[PDB]
Amino acid sequence: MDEIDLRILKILQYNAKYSLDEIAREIRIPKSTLSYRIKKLEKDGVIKGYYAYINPASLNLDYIVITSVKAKYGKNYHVELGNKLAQIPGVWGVYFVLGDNDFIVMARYKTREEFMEKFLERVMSIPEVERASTQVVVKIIKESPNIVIF
Amino acid sequence: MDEIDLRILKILQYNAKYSLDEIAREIRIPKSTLSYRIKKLEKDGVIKGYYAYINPASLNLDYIVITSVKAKYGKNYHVELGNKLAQIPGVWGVYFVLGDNDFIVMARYKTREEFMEKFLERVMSIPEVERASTQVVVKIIKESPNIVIF
Amino acid sequence: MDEIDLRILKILQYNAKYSLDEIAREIRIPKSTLSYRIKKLEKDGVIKGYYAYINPASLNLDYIVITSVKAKYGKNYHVELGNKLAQIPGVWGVYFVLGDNDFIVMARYKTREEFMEKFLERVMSIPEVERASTQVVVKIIKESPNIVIF
Amino acid sequence: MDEIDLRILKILQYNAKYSLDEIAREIRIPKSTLSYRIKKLEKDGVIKGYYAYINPASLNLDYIVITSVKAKYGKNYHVELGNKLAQIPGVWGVYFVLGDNDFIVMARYKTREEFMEKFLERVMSIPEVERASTQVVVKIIKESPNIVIF
Amino acid sequence: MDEIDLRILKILQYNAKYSLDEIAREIRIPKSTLSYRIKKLEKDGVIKGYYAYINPASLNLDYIVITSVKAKYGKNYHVELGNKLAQIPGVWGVYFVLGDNDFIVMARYKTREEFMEKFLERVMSIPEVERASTQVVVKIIKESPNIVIF
Amino acid sequence: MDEIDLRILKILQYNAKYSLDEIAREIRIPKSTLSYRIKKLEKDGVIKGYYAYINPASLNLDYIVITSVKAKYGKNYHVELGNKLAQIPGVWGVYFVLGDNDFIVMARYKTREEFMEKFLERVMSIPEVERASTQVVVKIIKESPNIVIF
Amino acid sequence: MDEIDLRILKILQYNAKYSLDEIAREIRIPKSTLSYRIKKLEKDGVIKGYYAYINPASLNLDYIVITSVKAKYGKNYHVELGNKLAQIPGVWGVYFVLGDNDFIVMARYKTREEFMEKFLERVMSIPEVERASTQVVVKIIKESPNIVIF
Amino acid sequence: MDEIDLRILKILQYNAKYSLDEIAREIRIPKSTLSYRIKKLEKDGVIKGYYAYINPASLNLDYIVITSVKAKYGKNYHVELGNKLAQIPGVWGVYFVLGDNDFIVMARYKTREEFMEKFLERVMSIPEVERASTQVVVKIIKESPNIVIF
Ligand SMILES: NC(=O)CC[C@H](N)C(=O)O
Ligand SMILES: NC(=O)CC[C@H](N)C(=O)O
Ligand SMILES: NC(=O)CC[C@H](N)C(=O)O
Ligand SMILES: NC(=O)CC[C@H](N)C(=O)O
Ligand SMILES: NC(=O)CC[C@H](N)C(=O)O
Ligand SMILES: NC(=O)CC[C@H](N)C(=O)O
Ligand SMILES: NC(=O)CC[C@H](N)C(=O)O
Ligand SMILES: NC(=O)CC[C@H](N)C(=O)O
Ligand SMILES: [Mg+2]
Ligand SMILES: [Mg+2]
Ligand SMILES: [Mg+2]
Ligand SMILES: [Mg+2]
Ligand code: NA
Ligand code: NA
Ligand code: NA
Ligand code: NA
Ligand code: NA
Ligand code: NA
Ligand code: NA
Ligand code: NA
Ligand code: NA
Ligand code: NA
Ligand code: NA
Ligand code: NA
Ligand code: NA
Ligand code: NA
Ligand code: NA
Ligand code: NA
Ligand code: NA
Ligand code: NA
Ligand code: NA
Ligand code: NA
Repeated sequence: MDEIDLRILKILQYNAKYSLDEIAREIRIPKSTLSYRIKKLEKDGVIKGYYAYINPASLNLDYIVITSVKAKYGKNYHVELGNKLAQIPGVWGVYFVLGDNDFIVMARYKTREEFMEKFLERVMSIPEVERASTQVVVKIIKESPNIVIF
Repeated sequence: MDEIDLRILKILQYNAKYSLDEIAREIRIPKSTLSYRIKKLEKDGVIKGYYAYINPASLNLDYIVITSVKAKYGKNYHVELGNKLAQIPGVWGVYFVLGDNDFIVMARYKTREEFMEKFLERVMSIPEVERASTQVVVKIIKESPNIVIF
Repeated sequence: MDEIDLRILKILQYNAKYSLDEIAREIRIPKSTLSYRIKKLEKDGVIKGYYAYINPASLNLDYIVITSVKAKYGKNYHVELGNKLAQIPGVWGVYFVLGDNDFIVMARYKTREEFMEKFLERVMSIPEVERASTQVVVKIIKESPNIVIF
Repeated sequence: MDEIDLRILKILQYNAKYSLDEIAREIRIPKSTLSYRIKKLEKDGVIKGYYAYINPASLNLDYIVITSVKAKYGKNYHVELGNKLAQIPGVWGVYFVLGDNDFIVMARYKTREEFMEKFLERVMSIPEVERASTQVVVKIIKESPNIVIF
Repeated sequence: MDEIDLRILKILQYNAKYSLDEIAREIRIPKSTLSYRIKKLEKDGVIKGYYAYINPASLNLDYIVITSVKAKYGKNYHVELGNKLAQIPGVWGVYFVLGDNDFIVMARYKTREEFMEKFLERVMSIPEVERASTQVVVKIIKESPNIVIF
Repeated sequence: MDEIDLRILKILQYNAKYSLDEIAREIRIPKSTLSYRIKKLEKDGVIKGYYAYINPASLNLDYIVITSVKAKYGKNYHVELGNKLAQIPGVWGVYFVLGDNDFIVMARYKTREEFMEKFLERVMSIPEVERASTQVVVKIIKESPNIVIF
Repeated sequence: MDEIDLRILKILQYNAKYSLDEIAREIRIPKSTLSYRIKKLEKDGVIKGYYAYINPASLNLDYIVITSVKAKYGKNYHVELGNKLAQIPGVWGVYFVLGDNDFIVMARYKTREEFMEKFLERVMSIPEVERASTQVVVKIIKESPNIVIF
Repeated sequence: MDEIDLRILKILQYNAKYSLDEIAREIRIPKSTLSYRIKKLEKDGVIKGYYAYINPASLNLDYIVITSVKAKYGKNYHVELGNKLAQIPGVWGVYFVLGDNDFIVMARYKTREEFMEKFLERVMSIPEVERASTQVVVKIIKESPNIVIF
């Protein structure tokens, strides 16, 4: 990757539906090359794919939660718990972090009932779970994970 | 939105680079209509846009952090603090949550130094901040915010 | 339910011992209809019943407590613990809440001894209990659960 | 108050809509006396009033919260904060408790938006507030404050 | 007990080595009666005994600790743990309290080594102990348990 | 102090109302000497005094509390707060401890009302107080501060 | 040890590569004696050895951590856990402390990966571990353990 | 630095008082070269110096503490507090860490009194300090900061 690739990426991270001509015109390079570079980035694994950004509200996803989960120590409980949490429907993020040395789980549901049935009841039944604390998100100030180049 | 739109969205959320023919063939509808429905979803605000999914590692984003920030009470400190946190370079997520009644801030940096200079030093200088606790992410078990339809 | 029912309910929630004439005169409708509406609300389940509001002090209920109880994870411990807590004499409120992801238990006793014997000793013997923290209420600033329409 | 009054109260706390004949027949005393005793209890302040028990769901009160609020020390901040919390629409319970030496506030709202506008925004603007932690109630196992005699 | 007994007690709690004449002269009553009242208080259990107040420093008791101990729930673990803590040499106070719903243990030792061997090692070996937190006392602002009448 | 003084003290700490003959007979020394040693211990400050042990229940001291108080940093707030806490009627113990780096305050009152008026209201009005947490003692397993020699 | 030894030590703790002449000249004593005193201190165990102070950065030790580890109670779990933590490669400090009544573990690694593989995975597999909380060091303001004489 | 330098350093970190012949014989290289390499490491800053390892007990350093200090937010309070803590006599370690987002301070004193006068009183007077929590070290399982190569 070179400074040119970064300029290309800084555009595709925002709008992947731009025309090669408009892009090639903004970055100042042969539209034929731009196409090559983009294809190269895809193969090299820089660009993993293209996604449609769907508005969660449009899907009635009104019950947004961020849950900290502590796992019991020993055997391979920690790793096992992480993968179980990642396969729960509605869960889009699972991170293991230092400090609280636990898992931070991001999920979205349409309502409290759905959250209870699909997420909480499932989590409460996992023996390896030492403690879980769910924080209800009441305001999304910002959520642009797609922006990696500031 | 109808059951057909959901089927279309369940595809575009994963791969927006599919061909209309392959999509129209999977859902079983006139490629001409599919195109109309997709265009409608865009105008109605369901599909807000299309983004390229860039691998953070490819950008050397190795210092990933999740920080809880508590704001001092009174005046309009809470709302002000939220917007200040959202404009910090590297910060892609800001949520106000109940429980700890604070802000959960998601950010990514290439190194500790960059994190300190761009994020921490900035946060430590904000007077409205009562307390901040940063959790270093050492393992991303899952991060697929694009998946809204399970 | 219509705006008229709400006006009726806003009265019955405060004083269910009012005369139909005084009520019918305040809301401005045929006393015969008012009676019908009230009867309808009862059948439809809006009005579940009528209770006498007894002053706790009159019963020497001087030891008022609010206890947070955390349940151990696994099997069906959480649900089981909730129902056990609800059947303890003196306990009038049991809620499962997010944040501390535990149970908040409201109870009233005449003295510390009664609290110990009927509530605490019972709770300390429940194996599914991970931790319990009792907060002694020393001042009831307000307690009007009957007011649902402000 | 005597053992007879307690038997009367144990009935009125459950159903104040019983007939004097049915009550007088259950307790075994002159319906004329029962009426006197009940009237006496009202004047002596034992029976403060009669209320209609309205089902919160019937009013779409789906966002139920229990919030702990800590007040800053000094002057008369504590007492002032307590009364401010009690006058917030939707708040039916306010207790000052030992342990966390703070206020436990019970409130009900129809939705998150209403909760934010009427309760949280109001609380976040109170300078005397040191910290507030809201626990979202996701399950009401039991809520019978009217039962004072077990 | 009458106002006269309280005046007598308010003296004996401070200095039990006073002369009956000086006491009888301060309270204004027949030295013969004073003696009777004091004897009565002893039998009735008001005055449980007379102790010599020894200066802890004189005994090289330099390692003073206050430890909170949480017991595991179930069976009769709580009560058992309390009595075990009370029989540890050096422990003069054991209280079960609400809030942290645990035991507060007061002890005194000459040094850290003695504290470790006699108190901590013993406590760490008790299975019923869920958690223990020792606070080292570095300054005794006041310690007059003998004063019960202010 | 020698081994003989310790034997004398081990007796006086339990019962200072023993007869010199019984003591001299138990320790095996001239009653005349025993008297000298005891007098020496008093002057040297080992024995600070003799107190009557009064049963708190006999004084209706039913509301027993242990409160942790955190002081604000700066100036001489810490030292000042300590002395203010020690002069509150009902407070018999005040210790500054490490760990929570705060004050542990022991007090006794006859009732909740008295506790509120004499202790809590006073503490809540002290500006230097950052936070206070009161633990209600519901069971005194052991309280023998007089025993310094085990 | 005398005041002269302290002066010698105050030098050797900073720079053990000084010449006997320069040292003997600064302290004002026969270089032959200085040599004797130093040899005596070594045998008496005051000076345990001489070490080269290596700059951690020079070894790419960029992931510095301080971890609190709580051990389960009973048997000899506490002591066993302490020694296991001390034998983990990268761990240079292990202390058992009061307050949190746990272990504080100091370690250094070149990267997050190394930290995970050598330290965290190892710690997460220890059954005796109740909880562990790792604090990532982002700035070493001072680290001069060699200075014992200020 | 090469594999040879590491072998040299792995020796000097343990015993810098070895003879060049013994070292040159263990690593298998010209004693003349070894000397050059060591001199190079010193200039390049790898070896910052040589220190005498003094046994803290030999200096009566019996009161060992690890203190967490939280700084108030705003201005440049954080950085200022860090340097103030580093200049306190007895303090050998100061680290700013993530998680608790505060300072971890390592210090050693001969007694509690010295700790109070030199460390605690000083820290309690710093206005920028929000909270400080001192953990008394009662057992040093391991303290070998000099070992950087395992
Ligand atoms: N479109 C451009 O910017 C240049 C055109 C380029 N030569 C091509 O092959 O398309
Ligand atoms: N491609 C299809 O699935 C149908 C073709 C459609 N009639 C069109 O207008 O393209
Ligand atoms: N009481 C009223 O307000 C109107 C009387 C009504 N017509 C009835 O049937 O009783
Ligand atoms: N109803 C009863 O139980 C007795 C009647 C009673 N004598 C009256 O005055 O009504
Ligand atoms: N000593 C007094 O105060 C009065 C004496 C009292 N009459 C007695 O019997 O000793
Ligand atoms: N009472 C004793 O034990 C010995 C008596 C002692 N000789 C005295 O002077 O009293
Ligand atoms: N070097 C000195 O300071 C004095 C020399 C000393 N007489 C010796 O034996 O070396
Ligand atoms: N001492 C050795 O290992 C080799 C000696 C080396 N030739 C020197 O110059 O000292
Ligand atoms: Mg996307
Ligand atoms: Mg009622
Ligand atoms: Mg005494
Ligand atoms: Mg060294
Ligand atoms: Na969190
Ligand atoms: Na993991
Ligand atoms: Na939302
Ligand atoms: Na907000
Ligand atoms: Na990562
Ligand atoms: Na609570
Ligand atoms: Na439940
Ligand atoms: Na009350
Ligand atoms: Na109050
Ligand atoms: Na509900
Ligand atoms: Na405590
Ligand atoms: Na008990
Ligand atoms: Na002391
Ligand atoms: Na002090
Ligand atoms: Na008691
Ligand atoms: Na710590
Ligand atoms: Na140990
Ligand atoms: Na560093
Ligand atoms: Na800093
Ligand atoms: Na030590």
